[PDB]
Amino acid sequence: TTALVCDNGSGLVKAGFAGDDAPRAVFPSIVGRPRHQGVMVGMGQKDSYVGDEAQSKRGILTLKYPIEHGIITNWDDMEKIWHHTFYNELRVAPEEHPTLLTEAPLNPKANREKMTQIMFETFNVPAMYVAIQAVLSLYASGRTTGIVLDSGDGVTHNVPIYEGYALPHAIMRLDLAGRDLTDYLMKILTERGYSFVTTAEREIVRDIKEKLCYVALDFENEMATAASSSSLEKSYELPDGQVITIGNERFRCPETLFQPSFIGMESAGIHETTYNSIMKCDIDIRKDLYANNVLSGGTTMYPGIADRMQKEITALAPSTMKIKIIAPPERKYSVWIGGSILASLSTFQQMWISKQEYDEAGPSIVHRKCF
Amino acid sequence: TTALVCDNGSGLVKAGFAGDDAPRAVFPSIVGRPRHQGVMVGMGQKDSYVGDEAQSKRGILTLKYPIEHGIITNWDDMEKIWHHTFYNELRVAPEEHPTLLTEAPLNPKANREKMTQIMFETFNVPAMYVAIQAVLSLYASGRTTGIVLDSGDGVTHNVPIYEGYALPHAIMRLDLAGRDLTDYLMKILTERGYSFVTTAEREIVRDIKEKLCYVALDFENEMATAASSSSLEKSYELPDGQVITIGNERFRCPETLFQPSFIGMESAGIHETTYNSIMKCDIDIRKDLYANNVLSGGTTMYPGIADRMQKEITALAPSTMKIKIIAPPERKYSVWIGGSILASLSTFQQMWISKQEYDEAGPSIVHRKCF
Amino acid sequence: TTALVCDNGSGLVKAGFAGDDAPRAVFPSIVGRPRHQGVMVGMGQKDSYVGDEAQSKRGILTLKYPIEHGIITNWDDMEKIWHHTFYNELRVAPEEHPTLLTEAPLNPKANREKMTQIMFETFNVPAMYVAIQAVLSLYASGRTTGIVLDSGDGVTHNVPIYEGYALPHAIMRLDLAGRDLTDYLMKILTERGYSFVTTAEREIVRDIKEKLCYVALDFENEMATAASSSSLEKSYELPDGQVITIGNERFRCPETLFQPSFIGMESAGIHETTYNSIMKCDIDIRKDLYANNVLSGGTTMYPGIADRMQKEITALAPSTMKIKIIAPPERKYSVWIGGSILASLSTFQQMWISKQEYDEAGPSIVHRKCF
Amino acid sequence: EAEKAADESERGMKVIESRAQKDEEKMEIQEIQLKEAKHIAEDADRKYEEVARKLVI
Amino acid sequence: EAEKAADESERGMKVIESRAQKDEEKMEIQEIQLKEAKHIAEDADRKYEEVARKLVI
Ligand SMILES: Nc1ncnc2c1ncn2[C@@H]1O[C@H](COP(=O)(O)OP(=O)(O)O)[C@@H](O)[C@H]1O
Ligand SMILES: Nc1ncnc2c1ncn2[C@@H]1O[C@H](COP(=O)(O)OP(=O)(O)O)[C@@H](O)[C@H]1O
Ligand SMILES: Nc1ncnc2c1ncn2[C@@H]1O[C@H](COP(=O)(O)OP(=O)(O)O)[C@@H](O)[C@H]1O
Ligand SMILES: [Mg+2]
Ligand SMILES: [Mg+2]
Ligand SMILES: [Mg+2]
Repeated sequence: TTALVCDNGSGLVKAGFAGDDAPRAVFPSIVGRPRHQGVMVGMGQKDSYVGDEAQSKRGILTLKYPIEHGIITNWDDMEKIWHHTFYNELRVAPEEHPTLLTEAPLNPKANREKMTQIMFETFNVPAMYVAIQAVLSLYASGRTTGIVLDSGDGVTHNVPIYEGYALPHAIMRLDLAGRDLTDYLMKILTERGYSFVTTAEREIVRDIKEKLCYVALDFENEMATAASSSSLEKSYELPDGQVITIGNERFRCPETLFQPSFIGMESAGIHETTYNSIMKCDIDIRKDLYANNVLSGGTTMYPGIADRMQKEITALAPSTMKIKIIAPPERKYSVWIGGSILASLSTFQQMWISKQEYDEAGPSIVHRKCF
Repeated sequence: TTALVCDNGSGLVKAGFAGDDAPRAVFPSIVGRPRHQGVMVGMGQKDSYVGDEAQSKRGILTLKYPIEHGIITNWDDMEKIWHHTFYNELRVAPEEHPTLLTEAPLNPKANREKMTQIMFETFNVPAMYVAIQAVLSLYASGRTTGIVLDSGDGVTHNVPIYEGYALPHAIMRLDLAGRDLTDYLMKILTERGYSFVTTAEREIVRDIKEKLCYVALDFENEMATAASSSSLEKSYELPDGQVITIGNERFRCPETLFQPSFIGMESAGIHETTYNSIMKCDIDIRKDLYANNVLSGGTTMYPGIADRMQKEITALAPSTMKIKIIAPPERKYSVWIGGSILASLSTFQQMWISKQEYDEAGPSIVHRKCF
Repeated sequence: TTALVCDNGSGLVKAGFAGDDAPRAVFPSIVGRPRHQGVMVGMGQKDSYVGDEAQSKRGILTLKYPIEHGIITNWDDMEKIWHHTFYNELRVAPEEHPTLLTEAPLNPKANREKMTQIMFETFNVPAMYVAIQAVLSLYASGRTTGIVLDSGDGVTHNVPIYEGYALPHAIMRLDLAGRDLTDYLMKILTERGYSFVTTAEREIVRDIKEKLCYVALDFENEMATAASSSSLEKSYELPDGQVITIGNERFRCPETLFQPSFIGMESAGIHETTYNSIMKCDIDIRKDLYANNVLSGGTTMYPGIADRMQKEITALAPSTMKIKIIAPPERKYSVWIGGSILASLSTFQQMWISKQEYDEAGPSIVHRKCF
Repeated sequence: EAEKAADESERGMKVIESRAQKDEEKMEIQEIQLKEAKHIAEDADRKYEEVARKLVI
Repeated sequence: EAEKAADESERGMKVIESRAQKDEEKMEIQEIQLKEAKHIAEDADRKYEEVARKLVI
C-alpha cells in the first residue's frame, strides 16, 4: 500500500500521497453557509459549501475558518473539511491508507487527542502519525542542523535543531501571523477611503496583500521617499471595478512582523525572537545555527524579507559571524515536501500508531514515545 | 612482533607502537551521552560518542571523564575508551600484540588488578605490564638519577631515583593537578562577569587556561603591576563571538600550584613538596638530586614555571648547592617516549606477564614479585 | 542615630530600620513605562511608575525587572528604585543614616563597586556596608553552624559555615530560582489552552504559582494518581473570570528544583548540590552540617519541600547519620532579620565604610579587609 | 517605456553583479591578509613576551 | 511583467549598494587594524633586537 500525507495547516489545506514531489490538492480551509433566504424552488441548494467551492459563491456566504491559531475551534467544520479532502479532492478511501498529519508546537494535548480519535473512529484509518511542522520543513530543506522559522497564516514559531537533536527549551512561539497582517491591512486601508468589513471582502484584502505588499529594507528611508515621491503607488482591480491605488500602505502592512507594536502586541519582532532563540541554545552550536537559518511558510514569501532579516540579525549578532539565510522558492509547500520525504522512509514504517495500539491504550497513546 | 604502549593518564589517552619516535594517536579521554531526545528519524544516532568525536558534539552531549584522580571510577567507560583506542585510532587487533601500561604511584591495588583482569579477559592480549609514569619519564630524559615531577591532569607526584634505585619512602603524591586549575579558573572568571557552568564549556575554559595562563616570577610585583597598569590584559575569542578579556586572572590560575590554599587544600606548594622529598632521602645523594630535577606532564608547560620553581627551590636549598631544572620541550609526551624506549629494550622481553602465567597464578600475579 | 537595612533581592525589595522585628516596606522591584499613546490632555501622566504603584496599572504599562540573576543589568532603574525606597516608602532622608546592603555570593566585582559608588555619590550616605545573604540568614536563625540554602527569585546558593568560619571553596551557586519556575509554569500551562505572553500576565502566573503549587513527596506515584483519579484538580479564579483548572502541573512546576533537566539545564537538583557541598568540606564537621541544614529565601515555601529534601538527603547520606532540616515560618524575610540583628551589634559599628575612607581609597576599598 | 526600463534593468543588474563579484574577490583577499596580519601580530607579541621574561630573569 | 522586473532589479541594486557601503567600512577597519598590527610588529622587532643585545651582554 501507499501512505497519505495530509497537512491541515491554517487557511490552506494541502494533501497528497507520500512519495510525490508536490501536493495534489491545495484549497482554502473555509466552510460557508448561505445567509439569505432563497426564492427559487427546485434547485435545492445545499446547506454547507466547503473548500474551494465556497470561494466561487463568496458573495452570498459567511466564510468561517474552523481554526484560529493552530487550535481547532469548530470540530464539525473540521470533519467537513477532512471528508471533502478525502473524497472530493483525492477520491480515495482512507480505509486502506495510513495518514500523516502535521501539527504546530506548543498546543493543547486535547487537540491531538481529538484529532487522533476522529481519524480512528470517523474515517477508520488503519494507522496514523502526528509530526511537528518545523521538523518536516528541515527535512525538505536538505539540512540536518539550523534553526527554522515557520510562519504560516495561523502562528509563527522557531524550532532549533542541531544534528537531529531538538532543543525544546529554546522553542519560541509567536501568535502573529498572516491573518493579523490582513486585519491590520484592513485597519490601515480605511485611512485612505476604502472600507472592507464583510467576511467576503477578507479574501479581497488578502489577495491585495499577496499581490502588492513587500518588506522594506529600511523603514524611515522608505517613508521619507514615499512622502515626496509617488513612484511607490500601484493600482489594483477589484472584482467589480473602481481601481484603488495604495502608496506607503503596501510596505507598512508586513512591517508588523518586525514591529509588532503596530497592532498592540507586547512581544518583539521575528528578527529578535530568532536571535533570542539562538542565544537560548548552548554556546557550542550557535555558529552552526547562525550559518543555517532556514525559512518556511507562506508568510515568509514577501519580497525582500530575507535581506531585511539578514540585516537585522547581522546587526544583533557579533561582527565575526557569517549570517546566511536559506529561502528556497518553494517556502509555502516546504512542510508538505518534508512530510512526503518522512513518510517515504522505510525505517518510519514501525513508528505508525496502529489501530490495535489505539484500541488497547486509548487516545492517550499519542503522547507516548510515538510523539 | 611489536609492542603497544598505551598511556591512559587522565583527560588524554595517547598510544602507539613501541619503537616509534612519537605517539601515533592522541585524543581526549571522554565519553559523551546525548541528553536530548532527537526528532529526526532514520539517522540512527549511537548511544555513546567516545574519543575525539565527542569534542565535535560538545553542544548536545554531556561529558564524563572515566578517570577522576589517577584511579578509574567508571569501568564501562574505560573499556569503551580502550576498545576505541585499539580498533579505530590504531586499527590493530590486540590478539597478537603485547601492551605496556602506565599508572601513578600509590594507587589502590584493586584498580591494577581489575585493569589486568579486563585486559586479559576482554581483549585477550598475549602479555602486558604496568610501569610507573615517572620511571618512564626518567628513561625518556636520558638520565639515571635525579627526581622527576610528573604533574598531569589527574595527580602530581615526585619520585626520587638515584642510580636506578628507587626510594619508595620518599615518594610524595599530591592530588592538585590540571583539572583543579581549570575548575579554579571557572570559579574566578565569574568575578569578571563570565559564567561557565555546563560541562561542555569546561573545555572552552581549559582552552583559555592553556592559551593565556602563565606563571609569574613574583606574585606581589605582578599583582601591583596588573592593578596599576593594563598591559597584561589579553582577549580571547569564544566559539560564538563576544570576545572576552582576562587581566589579573591570567596568572592567578597557575599560582594555585605554589599556593594550594587558594582552593582550600592544606598541603604545601609544589616547590615545598619537592624540597621535602629531596631532604627525605639520604645525605650522600642530595647534591645529585638537586642537580637533576626533571619536569614532565602537561601541567608543567606553563611559560615561566621553570624559572619560578628554580628560584623557590634555590631559596629553600642551601646557597652552596647548584640547582638545575630540566625542562625539555616535549614534557607532555615524555612518559610515552620513555615507555616506548623501555618496551624496545631486549632485556625487558622476559619481564612480560604471559597469559598462561596469569591463568596459573590468578589476577594477583601483578602485585607478586613477578611485577 | 539608626541604620537602614535595604535588601535589593530580585523582584522584591524589602527595607526598614535596624532594630525592628520585620521590614516596614515590601514591594516588587519593577519599573513600568506607558506603552500606549494617551488621549486625555491635562492628565499629568508620569513616564515611569516604580514599586507597588506599577502593580495596580499592569494593564497599561510594560514591566522591566532591573535584576536578571543577582546582577543589576540596568542602573537607571535601580537608581529610581532606591530613590523611591528612600523617599516614599521609608520617607527618611538618607543623608543621616548608615545603609546596609546585601548581595549574592560570587557576584561580579563591578556590580558591587558601582553599587557603592552610586550610594556614596547620589544619595550621599555617611557610611555603608555590603554583606552576604547566607551569613545574615544564619544570624537570623539563631545558629552559628550549618549549611544554609538561600533560594530567592534570582539565584540559589549554598554557603557552609562551621563555628563562624566560612568555607569559600565549598560555595555552590545555581541560577535556577523563582523566575525560571514562573517561566516553566507559563510553558506548561499551554498544555490546556491558557496562553500568558504579556509581562502583565507574568504576575498572574506568579500568583497562581504562589497560591496553588506544591512539592510532591514522590513524582511517579503522584503522576499516576493524577492520571488515574481526579482529586488534585484545583480551580483558580482569574481577575475577570473563566476559572482555570490545574491538574498534575500543580506539582510538576516545582519539580524543576529537583529535576533541572526539565528546563534543559545540565546541573543537578538542589538536593544533590547540597550533598556535593557537604562532601566538599572537611570530614570532622560533616555531622554538624548534616544536623543543621538551614532553609531560607522566598522560593522555599512550597508545601512539602522540607520533607522531600530530607528524604533525598537521607537517601544520599550514610544510614548511621541523622539529617535535620530547619524551616522557620519566616523564611522569606530571614535575610532582613539577620541584617537588622547584625546592624544592631555595637561591635559592628567599627566595620562601617566611612565616606572619608571611600574618598581616600576609591571604589576599590570595598574589596579590602572591610569586605 | 516598459521595455526601455527592462533593458535599463538588465544592463544595470549586469554591471552591479560584475562589481559585486569584484567586491567578493577583494573582500576575500583582504580577509586572508587579515589572517596573516593577525598571525604575525600575535607571533611578535608572544615572542617579545618570552624574550622579556628571559631578560628579567 | 516589465514593471515587476524593474522592481526586483531596483531592489537588487539597492541591496548591493548597501553591501558596497558595508564592505567600505569593512575595508576601513581592516586597513586600520593592518596598519596597527604592522606598527606593533615592527616596534616589537626593534625592541627584540635591543633586548637580544642586552641578553648577550
Ligand atoms: N506571495 C505571498 N506574499 C505574501 N503573503 C503570502 C504570499 N503567499 C501566501 N501568503 C500568505 O500566507 C498564508 C498561507 O499560509 P500557509 O502556508 O497556508 O500557512 P499554514 O501552513 O499554517 O496553513 C496566506 O494567508 C497568505 O496571506
Ligand atoms: N601549555 C599548557 N598550558 C596550560 N595547561 C596545559 C598545557 N599543556 C597541558 N595543559 C593541561 O594539562 C592537562 C593534560 O595533562 P596530561 O599530561 O595529558 O595528563 P594525563 O597524562 O593524566 O592525561 C590538560 O587538562 C591541560 O589543561
Ligand atoms: N508559597 C510560595 N509558592 C511558590 N513560590 C513562592 C512562594 N512564596 C514565595 N515564592 C517565590 O519567591 C520569590 C520571592 O522570594 P524572595 O526571597 O523575595 O527573593 P528576592 O529577595 O530575590 O525577591 C517570588 O518570586 C515567588 O515566586
Ligand atoms: Mg504551515
Ligand atoms: Mg600522565
Ligand atoms: Mg534574597
